[PDB]
Amino acid sequence: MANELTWHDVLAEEKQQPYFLNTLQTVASERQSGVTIYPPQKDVFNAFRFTELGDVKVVILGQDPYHGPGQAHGLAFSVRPGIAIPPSLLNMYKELENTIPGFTRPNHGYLESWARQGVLLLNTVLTVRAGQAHSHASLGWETFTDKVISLINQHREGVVFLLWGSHAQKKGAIIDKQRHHVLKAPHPSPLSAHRGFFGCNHFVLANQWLEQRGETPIDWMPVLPAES
Repeated sequence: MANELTWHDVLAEEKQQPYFLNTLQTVASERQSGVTIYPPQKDVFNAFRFTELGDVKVVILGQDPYHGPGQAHGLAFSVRPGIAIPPSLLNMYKELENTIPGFTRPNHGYLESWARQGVLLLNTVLTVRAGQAHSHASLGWETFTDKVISLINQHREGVVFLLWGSHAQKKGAIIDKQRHHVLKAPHPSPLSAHRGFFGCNHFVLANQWLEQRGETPIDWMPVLPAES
């Protein structure tokens, strides 16, 4: 709804922060020089565009955004339509198919429908440089995304964070285990996957928790067409 608070009130105070600004003043210079920066600026804050504070239910963190063309668009793991399904996702798709019944691979890495459910797909660092993996880290984003978390953790009760990978598990250390449901597991990545992820069943336990508090469960089957 707007159902409690908006990102702008808990973020009125940060976005006008010295560090955050350099962070964007920086990217500003580069793009200027001619360094293709992904993803486009209009898309930078898309997660926050689609999942208001007061509407978070679940939370999945990503570290660095897709440095490859056509892929990135603001939401973690989410690739645009047409954009070939990145290994990571694939493994999620499967694990999904496997645990949730009836799920059958979407065939589009487009995951907007999830955020429209109240799932925040937050990449810890928000921008990066094409081809240059992890190229925009320590530029301050982590710091923005770090505060962002204490926000939900402190001004929101009973949240679901799914922690995949050690990095992100480093992130939610602050999260109160008592106030917010925190499921952990390896990284959907081809490497991580087999050895913890596959089988984690994070997608279902997630909803068991939401149903529990009487909430609306999540339809992990991403829809694509909306308008046309």
